[PDB]
Amino acid sequence: SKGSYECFCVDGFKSMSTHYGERCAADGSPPLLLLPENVRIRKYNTSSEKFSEYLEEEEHIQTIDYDWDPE
Amino acid sequence: EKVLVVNPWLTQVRIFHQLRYNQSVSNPCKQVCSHLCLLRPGGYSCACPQGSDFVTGSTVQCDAASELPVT
Amino acid sequence: EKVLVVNPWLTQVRIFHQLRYNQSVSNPCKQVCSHLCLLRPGGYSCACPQGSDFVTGSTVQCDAASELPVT
Ligand SMILES: *[C@@H]1O[C@H](CO)[C@@H](O[C@@H]2O[C@H](CO)[C@@H](O)[C@H](O[C@@H]3O[C@H](CO)[C@@H](O)[C@H](O)[C@@H]3O)[C@H]2NC(C)=O)[C@H](O)[C@H]1NC(C)=O
Ligand SMILES: *[C@@H]1O[C@H](CO)[C@@H](O[C@@H]2O[C@H](CO)[C@@H](O)[C@H](O[C@@H]3O[C@H](CO)[C@@H](O)[C@H](O)[C@@H]3O)[C@H]2NC(C)=O)[C@H](O)[C@H]1NC(C)=O
Ligand SMILES: *[C@@H]1O[C@H](CO)[C@@H](O[C@@H]2O[C@H](CO)[C@@H](O)[C@H](O)[C@H]2NC(C)=O)[C@H](O)[C@H]1NC(C)=O
Ligand SMILES: [Ca+2]
Repeated sequence: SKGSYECFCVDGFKSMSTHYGERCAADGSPPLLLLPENVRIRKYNTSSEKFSEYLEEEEHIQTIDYDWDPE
Repeated sequence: EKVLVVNPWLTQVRIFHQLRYNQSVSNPCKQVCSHLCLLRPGGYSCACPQGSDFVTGSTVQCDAASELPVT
Repeated sequence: EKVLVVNPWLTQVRIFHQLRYNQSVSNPCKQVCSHLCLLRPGGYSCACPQGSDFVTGSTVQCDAASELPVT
C-alpha cells in the first residue's frame, strides 16, 4: 500500500500475536519431528515434549520422507 | 535454541505435519500415460521404465508389459 | 546371545542387584581410626588425607582437622 503493508497469512494459519513479533499458528496437531538412527526411527511431539516408540529392530537406516494420509 | 540431544547416529530431522506439504495441489495428469506420468512446469509428460522405448509413432504407449500395483 | 542394541555412546554394562554384592560382609573396623579405615586381608588399617601425617608416636590419630559428613 502507499507507505503501508499488511502481514496477512494464508489459509490454514490463524494469526497469533507472539513475543518479539507476530506469527501464524499450525491450525492442527503440533508438528512431530522424525529422527532416524541406524537401528530405529524415533518420533517427538514438539509441544508434548515426549518420545514415543516407532520403527524398531531395523539396521543401516540413512534417510526419511513421507506421504500424508494417502488413503 | 537447542531442542533435544540424541545419538551421533542421528541422520536427519524432518517435521511431520500436513501444512508442510500442500495437499490441495491437483495432479495435472489426465491418466493418458501408460506407465509413468512425470510432472513439468505447467503440465506433465509420459515415460516408461529403463531399457524400453515408445511404440513407434506414439509418445504415450511403451512396449514394456504393465505390472499390477502392489498391495 | 544378544540382549539389546543402543548408542555407540554406551560405555558400560553393570548388573544392578543385591546378590552381586554380598551385603552381609562385616566391616572389621573398630571405629578406632581417626579419618580413614582401609581394609586389608584379615583386618584393617589407619590412614589420613594427602599432605598430612600421623601425630608423632601414634599410628591412629593424624594432625589434619576432621570434617563433618556431608548431608
Ligand atoms: C495449496 O495449493 C492450492 C492450489 O492447488 C491453493 O489454492 C488456491 O489458493 C489461492 C490463494 O488465493 C486461491 O485464490 C485459489 O482459489 C481459486 O482462485 C482462482 C483465481 O485465481 C479462481 O478462478 C478459482 O475459482 C478459485 O477461487 C485456490 N485454488 C484452489 C483450487 O483451491 C492453496 O492456497 C495452497 N495452500 C497452501 C497452504 O499453500
Ligand atoms: C556373605 O558373607 C557372609 C559372611 O560375612 C556369609 O555368611 C557365612 O556363610 C557361611 C557359609 O556356610 C556360614 O557357615 C556362616 O555361618 C557361620 O560360620 C562360622 C564359621 O565361619 C561358624 O563358626 C558360625 O557358627 C556360623 O555357622 C556365615 N556367617 C555369617 C556371619 O552369616 C554368606 O554366606 C555370604 N553370602 C554370599 C551369598 O556370598
Ligand atoms: C502432541 O501434544 C499435544 C499437546 O501439546 C496434543 O494435543 C492434544 O491432544 C489431545 C489428545 O486427546 C487432544 O484431545 C487435545 O485437544 C490436544 N490439545 C491441543 C492443544 O490441541 C497432540 O495430540 C499430541 N500429538 C501427538 C501425536 O502426540
Ligand atoms: Ca508500501
